[PDB]
Amino acid sequence: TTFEELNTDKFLRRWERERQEMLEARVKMTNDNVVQAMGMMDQLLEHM
Amino acid sequence: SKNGQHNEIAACINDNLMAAMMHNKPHFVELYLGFDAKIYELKPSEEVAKTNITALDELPSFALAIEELYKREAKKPHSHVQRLVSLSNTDVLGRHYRVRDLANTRAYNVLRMDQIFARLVSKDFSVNRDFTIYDSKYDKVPGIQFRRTAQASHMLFLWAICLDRFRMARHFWLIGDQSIINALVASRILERLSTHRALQGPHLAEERAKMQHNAKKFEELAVGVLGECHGSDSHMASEMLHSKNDMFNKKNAINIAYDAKSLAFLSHPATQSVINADWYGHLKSVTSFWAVLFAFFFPFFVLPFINFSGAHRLRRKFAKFYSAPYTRFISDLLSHFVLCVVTSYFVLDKLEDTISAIEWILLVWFVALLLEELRQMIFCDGIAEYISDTWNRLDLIMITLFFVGFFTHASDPSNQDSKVVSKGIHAFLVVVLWLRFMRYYALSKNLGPKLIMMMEMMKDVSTFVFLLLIFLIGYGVAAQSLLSPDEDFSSRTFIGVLFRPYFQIYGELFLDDLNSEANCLGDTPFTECSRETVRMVPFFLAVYILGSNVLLVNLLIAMFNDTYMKVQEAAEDLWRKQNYELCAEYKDRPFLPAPFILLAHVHMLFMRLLRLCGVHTQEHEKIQDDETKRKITTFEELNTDKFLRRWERERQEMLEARVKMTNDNVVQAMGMMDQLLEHM
Amino acid sequence: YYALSKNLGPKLIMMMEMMKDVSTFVFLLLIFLIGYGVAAQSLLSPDEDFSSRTFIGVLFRPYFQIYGELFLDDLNSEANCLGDTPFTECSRETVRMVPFFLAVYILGSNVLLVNLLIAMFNDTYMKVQEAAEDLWRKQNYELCA
Amino acid sequence: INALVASRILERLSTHRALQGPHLAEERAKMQHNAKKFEELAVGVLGE
Ligand SMILES: CC(C)CCC[C@@H](C)[C@H]1CC[C@H]2[C@@H]3CC=C4C[C@@H](O)CC[C@]4(C)[C@H]3CC[C@]12C
Ligand SMILES: CC(C)CCC[C@@H](C)[C@H]1CC[C@H]2[C@@H]3CC=C4C[C@@H](O)CC[C@]4(C)[C@H]3CC[C@]12C
Ligand SMILES: CC(C)CCC[C@@H](C)[C@H]1CC[C@H]2[C@@H]3CC=C4C[C@@H](O)CC[C@]4(C)[C@H]3CC[C@]12C
Ligand SMILES: CC(C)CCC[C@@H](C)[C@H]1CC[C@H]2[C@@H]3CC=C4C[C@@H](O)CC[C@]4(C)[C@H]3CC[C@]12C
Ligand SMILES: CC(C)CCC[C@@H](C)[C@H]1CC[C@H]2[C@@H]3CC=C4C[C@@H](O)CC[C@]4(C)[C@H]3CC[C@]12C
Ligand SMILES: [Mg+2]
Ligand SMILES: [Mg+2]
Repeated sequence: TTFEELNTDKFLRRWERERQEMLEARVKMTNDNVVQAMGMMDQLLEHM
Repeated sequence: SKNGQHNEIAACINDNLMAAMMHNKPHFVELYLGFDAKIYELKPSEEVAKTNITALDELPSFALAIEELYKREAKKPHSHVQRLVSLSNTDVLGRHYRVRDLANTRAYNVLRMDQIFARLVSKDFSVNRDFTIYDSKYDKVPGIQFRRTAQASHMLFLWAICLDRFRMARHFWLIGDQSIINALVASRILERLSTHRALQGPHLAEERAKMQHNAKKFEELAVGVLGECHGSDSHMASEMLHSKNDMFNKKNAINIAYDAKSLAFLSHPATQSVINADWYGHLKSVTSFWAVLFAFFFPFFVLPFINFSGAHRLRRKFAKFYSAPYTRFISDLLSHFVLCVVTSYFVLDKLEDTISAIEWILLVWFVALLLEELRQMIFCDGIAEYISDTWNRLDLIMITLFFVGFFTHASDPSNQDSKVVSKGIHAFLVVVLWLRFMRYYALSKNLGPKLIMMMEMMKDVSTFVFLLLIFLIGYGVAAQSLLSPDEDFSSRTFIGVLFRPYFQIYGELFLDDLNSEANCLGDTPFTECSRETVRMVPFFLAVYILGSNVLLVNLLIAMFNDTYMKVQEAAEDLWRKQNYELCAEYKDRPFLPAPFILLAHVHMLFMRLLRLCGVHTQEHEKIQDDETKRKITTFEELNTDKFLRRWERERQEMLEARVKMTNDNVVQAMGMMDQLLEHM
Repeated sequence: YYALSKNLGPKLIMMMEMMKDVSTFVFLLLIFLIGYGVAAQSLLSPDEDFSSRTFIGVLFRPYFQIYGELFLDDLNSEANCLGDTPFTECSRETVRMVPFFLAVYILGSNVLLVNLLIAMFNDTYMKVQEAAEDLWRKQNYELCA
Repeated sequence: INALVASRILERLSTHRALQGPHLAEERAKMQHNAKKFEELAVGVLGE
């Protein structure tokens, strides 16, 4: 039971890591990050 | 807008919007719509001369502006609009078969285009125009502004669907109302427009394809809004699908969709739920095909059949069970099956010296079918709709064959020759009867799509028949001349050219028979013959079966394989369309089987003579209230808005859109970065 | 006992799947077979009482003509057509329509229905072909169990 | 074991007797899809 729970946790961590290396997820992550980058850029220009 | 210059926006918005429509810039048409662009306030560039027609003068200004667009588009070389107007063969007011100065200067008026599109959809689609709502006296009324937009949008919508501009069409579709019905109408106009008669040419091919593409997009729209309806309130969505619409002559939406040949709309769960609920009637959907048949054979063991919906309960239960279309289909199947078995027995068994009892039973049965066919002809939408069905063609041919054969036997029953000729005609009757029995295979998810595939492969055979005749006639004339030379032409020569050559393509070789006919006397088949020319028959044949059995038959197998992949992918859609056609056909079918449908026929005729005529007391009228109609329209607009918001959200999650958005955003990020470094 | 093999095993599962495809074919062919058989049997032997031989006659040739075996010499003998050309000098003019009915029938049977079944077989093979390994591993367990 | 049980319930649920109708077709497909996902889970942990 302990071995099975540990391997369940290992699979899901590995599954999440594998799913983050997909093209769709990386493009989605890149898009949201650039939007957040311009928010930080707006904050910078205000400070200037 | 922020600086209070809204009046200047409103003064120039109509011409600017007009210019945007002329120069094919959809993004600019949306931009303008919302900043007070009133589609009904358009003005023509030139002034139209009076034409002494009360219909043409009663038009609004926005009405001459849709014409000017058609004239500008039409004056360009090889424009399909001018060819369609010319091939329509109508006058200036849109009246059929009535085609001067009035016919050429105002050939592209909105009323004439409305009539052409109305004839393009179906035989019963009429869009009622009411231009009077554009008067200043109809201004204190609350909701008119919506009506004026919707009507105006509709006219522009029809123009934008015609020139195949999907984006402007979709926009004007969004401005107006009856979104689902308008999308189906748009799909129908693009599909009919894609073939018609003017666009038939090879060079217009890519162009017609575009139309079909556009067609697909619009039904996709029609499905989509509906889907939201199915995921917002299923029963109210069902009420919308059962709702009688004013443009078509009180046809519901599923019938409109079937007439528009929209397979995607018909395959939708909401549409299928309405068709399935109508199909099973007041019978639980989970009732066996076996259970209903057994209950048909055993009506007093049917009390425990399935949850449904003294005297007024047993009687009510019998009237609901025998009023269901599924039960009527099962009764018609069994009845037609007995007709096939009994008629097959009748043709196989010997005819008597007088009209036998089984012959009289079949005579009564086919009159009853003839009366049923006459009933179907009177109670339909049209003669063209009836004759379109392949099963109606098969039933008319089978009734016609039986009566020719019977009268042939009945003219002289004590005659051997009459019996032989009559049985010869009745052979064709039994073949067409068993072919007509395949109609009841359509309920099954395996057997149904296969009939459609069979009619498609019948089209492939005809192509094969055209290709084979070359080999068959050429080899047959050549081979028949080589086998039997110096013989006068007769009917036997014609039978000889066609018989063996055709049957040699199925692997049956007549080489022993051809050896006997060649008069070649030897253990080796073609050596010791009287004439040396007959030794070339095995060679001609050698080429021929290489051409026929190996090349043409296998080429047909390849055509069949393509045809199967084609009807295989849309087997589900075609089965769902057949599902509707079964449901529609059995709603009006009297329940009693075919021999016993004479009692039902005389009962309906007696009822018809009594009611809705002299000394009548029975009349039914079921008209929907205005409240439920306004509920369906508001619900439909809300679900249209929900679909488009969901559609935009889904389209922004696509890979192409996200990559495009990411690219433009990074470019803007460097612009902001340039501004930063300058500040530093 | 073929199920242990990686080639022979998945093929039995495919055979039971194509047995299901035949049953569909049987339902589609009966229409042509019974219709042509009743029509052809009536044209060949008219004015004869119904018996078990009539029933054997409707089913025998029509079924065996779908495999390319033509009974044209036998049908010529049964039609009582006395001539070098097979159907000209017959006693009755109705029997000259047998070669035509047959002409439609084998076009329907040997060219259209059999090849349609071949297409169904091709789909069935692609279907059990992709999961041939999975089905073999399930048979592996069933042998083991 | 729960993932296998989930796969079994979705596959049996996908046909059963109530969902037999033509209009529930897309719906049952979804079930099968879900079924596939859960056995994928059952395989995955096992793989670890
Ligand atoms: C639409 C299809 C199914 C119907 C075809 C019409 C059939 C039933 C008709 C058309 C021509 C007819 C033939 C015309 C003449 C003769 C010669 C006579 O001595 C025997 C019957 C025979 C051979 C007829 C049999 C029936 C016949 C073949
Ligand atoms: C290109 C291919 C499909 C050609 C079509 C073949 C058809 C037209 C040919 C092939 C075999 C032919 C039949 C062969 C023999 C006979 C017997 C004769 O007493 C009457 C005509 C009849 C019944 C012929 C009618 C026409 C026929 C059916
Ligand atoms: C270009 C294609 C058609 C190839 C041509 C080959 C033809 C012309 C050949 C192939 C087989 C040949 C036949 C074979 C044998 C004999 C027997 C001989 O005693 C007379 C000629 C005759 C009857 C030949 C005639 C020509 C023939 C038919
Ligand atoms: C590899 C394959 C395609 C070989 C080609 C087969 C050809 C060359 C063979 C097959 C059958 C043969 C024919 C069989 C019988 C005869 C009758 C004889 O009196 C003259 C030759 C003739 C007419 C032969 C000519 C050659 C022939 C047509
Ligand atoms: C629509 C389809 C079925 C085509 C119809 C073609 C049928 C009706 C034709 C094709 C071949 C024809 C037969 C060919 C030759 C003869 C011989 C003649 O002395 C009597 C009629 C008879 C026996 C014909 C009857 C009609 C016939 C069977
Ligand atoms: Mg709307
Ligand atoms: Mg009919």
